[PDB]
Amino acid sequence: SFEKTPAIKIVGNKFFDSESGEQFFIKGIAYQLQRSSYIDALADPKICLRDIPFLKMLGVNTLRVYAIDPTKSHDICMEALSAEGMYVLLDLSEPDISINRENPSWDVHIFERYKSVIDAMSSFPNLLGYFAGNEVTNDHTNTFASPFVKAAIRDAKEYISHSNHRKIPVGYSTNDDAMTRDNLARYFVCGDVKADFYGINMYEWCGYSTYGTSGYRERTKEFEGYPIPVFFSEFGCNLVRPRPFTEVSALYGNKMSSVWSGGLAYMYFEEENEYGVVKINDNDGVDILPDFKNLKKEFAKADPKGITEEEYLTSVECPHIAVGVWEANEKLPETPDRSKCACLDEILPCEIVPGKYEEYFSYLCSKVDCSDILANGKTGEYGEFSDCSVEQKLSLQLSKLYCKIGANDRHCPLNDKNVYFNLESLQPC
Ligand SMILES: OC[C@H]1O[C@@H](O[C@@H]2[C@@H](O)[C@H](O[C@@H]3[C@@H](O)[C@H](n4cc(COCc5cccs5)nn4)O[C@H](CO)[C@H]3O)O[C@H](CO)[C@H]2O)[C@H](O)[C@@H](O)[C@@H]1O
Ligand SMILES: OC[C@H]1O[C@@H](O[C@@H]2[C@@H](O)[C@H](O[C@@H]3[C@@H](O)[C@H](O)O[C@H](CO)[C@H]3O)O[C@H](CO)[C@H]2O)[C@H](O)[C@@H](O)[C@@H]1O
Repeated sequence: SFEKTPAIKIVGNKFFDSESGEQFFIKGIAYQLQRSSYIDALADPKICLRDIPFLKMLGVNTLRVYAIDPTKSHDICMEALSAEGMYVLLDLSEPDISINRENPSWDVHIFERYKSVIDAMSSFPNLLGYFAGNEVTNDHTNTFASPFVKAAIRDAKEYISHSNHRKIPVGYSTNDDAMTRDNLARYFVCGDVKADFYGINMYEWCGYSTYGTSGYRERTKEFEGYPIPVFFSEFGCNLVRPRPFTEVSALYGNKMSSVWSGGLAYMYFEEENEYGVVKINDNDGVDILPDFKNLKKEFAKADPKGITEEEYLTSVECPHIAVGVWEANEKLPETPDRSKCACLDEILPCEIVPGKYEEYFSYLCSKVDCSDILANGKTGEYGEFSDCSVEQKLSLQLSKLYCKIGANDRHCPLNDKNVYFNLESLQPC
């Protein structure tokens, strides 16, 4: 039963409860355990059922989860959250399978990860939304990563659209770099592809600050009339401790509640970073920390004045390119084609099984033309096989070199144990 969590839907720039028609405001906390690769607390009933009672005491209605294991079951924890009126915002990526801001790609490997998460989690009515990226572009030196994230948003939305699932919204979580924030916000709603919602990881309010002095007033004026729901995907500057969380009073007050859809505190678990509200002891029990009571008290006082769906019902230009400032082309990479790329596994004479990549690409791309695997988010030029996996891309170039030599003797021209001649290439997509 998910009776206590009706699906949330988006209308204009606001969230609404699909049954009652009341505006939904996020009162959230980040919930993600790390090791001393990722840990999936929502796949382990003994963990999630320990913490839900404490999450209930805090008075949250939403969790942000950064990584799940899509091969494991999540119905016990998701149903337990639903029984306390709690929703989940979920990142599709994980640390080892993400759009790399230093060398961005949108490819079959990352897209399959996103699809796997979507197929694991879309059956739950309390899945609020998916993030297609988190702080990919984070300063003026890597703005060319953003077209790859926009392609990911497009393709995740289309995959969801063509599935039998509820049309769960797909958005983006960004940082708060002064030089890039306005351009990033405009970019993710420009042209033909738009984020469904926009989260900012917001740490401007430290200690006993105010609406005016924190920067919250200027941020609120910047985002007034923004066409999609906007919220703080993280908050909780820890400069002054114990964190009073007085930003919460501002966030759900009358000035900010007309613009923002709430926010999520960072975070539940203490992990030697002074950001937790509880610490898990050596006996796996929950020790409440000094921040807990302040967040609890602040969420309890928060009473956002929203508007109902009925009374509410009653193309934007992409930022121009400027060298060293904004370098994200409007033109996006194509949808990764799993079948086309899988055909390379069948037909290529020379293959490589998954430091080595940099050396091998450097070597092979001085002997053959690697344009067909290059992807340039600045110029909007995306090679024909730039959507394939890194090993497929490498295999293509090795095979091109093999055919260029033309010895035709099954000896692939690269000395490495991972290289092998593909016997399927001989069998006459
Ligand atoms: O796509 C951009 C990058 O993604 C990276 O993986 C990503 C990973 O780094 C990120 O880590 C999160 C991490 O960034 C986040 N976190 C939050 C904070 C608080 O920051 C306080 C501040 C300090 C200074 C100013 S504000 N610090 N870390 O905590 C989360 C839960 O513990 C973590 O999941 O979680 C993502 C989702 O799963 C992965 O997509 C990849 O590893 C990179 O290669 C890639 O470039
Ligand atoms: O500079 C790049 C860096 O920006 C970070 O966001 C900053 C905020 O950290 C900063 O926050 C506070 C001040 O606005 C406020 O007046 O005082 C407190 C200290 O008492 C500051 O911490 O404000 C600036 C400007 O609005 C923000 O850009 C991002 O979080 C980070 O991702 C980025 O790397």
